[PDB]
Amino acid sequence: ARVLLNIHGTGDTVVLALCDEDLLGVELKYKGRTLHISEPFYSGKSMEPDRAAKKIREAVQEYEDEKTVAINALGELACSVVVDAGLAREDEIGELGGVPHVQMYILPREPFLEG
Amino acid sequence: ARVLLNIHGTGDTVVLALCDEDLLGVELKYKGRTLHISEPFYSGKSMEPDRAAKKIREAVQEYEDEKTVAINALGELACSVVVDAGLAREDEIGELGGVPHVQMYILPREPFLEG
Repeated sequence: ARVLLNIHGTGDTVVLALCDEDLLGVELKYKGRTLHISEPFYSGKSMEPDRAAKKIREAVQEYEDEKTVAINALGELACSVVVDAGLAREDEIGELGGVPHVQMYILPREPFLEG
Repeated sequence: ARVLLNIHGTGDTVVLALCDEDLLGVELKYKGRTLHISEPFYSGKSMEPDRAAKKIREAVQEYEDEKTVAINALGELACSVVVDAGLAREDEIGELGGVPHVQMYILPREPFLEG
């Protein structure tokens, strides 16, 4: 019952990527989409759901004002974490390869000088 | 005359970040904000603009059917790299703290079959 969490800051942008641990390595095909669940893209720290949702909430609060935040989530467990973090609703979860998927941005606002 | 190129792929996302080398470790103030051009976020392979443009071109073609490519460039030389790669028009370049800045999201091509 493990999800892999990968957080990497590159320039302006922080990517928070989650993959159900058991999906790693697998090849998915569904509706004309071929997807290899590769180590370089999908690896991360294996944690429990509750623990990933905590860390994901924490990363967003820390970053959302300075950096673009991209959330990518692949897998049923990974997408429930994004839901439990309050980042999406169960009905805005999509699919990819016949597996739940979410791909979201938190884009930054112009800054408020009197703010 | 050198630009830092930092490329990292995670989840559905490849970030290509470019920064003028002489900007690394500086602080930029704009409308009450403080941008720290910090080593963890900005710290790439140091290269000559023409070589950076070539690598940027190649990574964009590499991921065109597979990932979203997010580009962030900070500095005069870095933005000129984005222009010289054919990725942005000179007039599209923004600025951030009196320093040129561009952010771009290049989503993958819609899927197609070949006979």
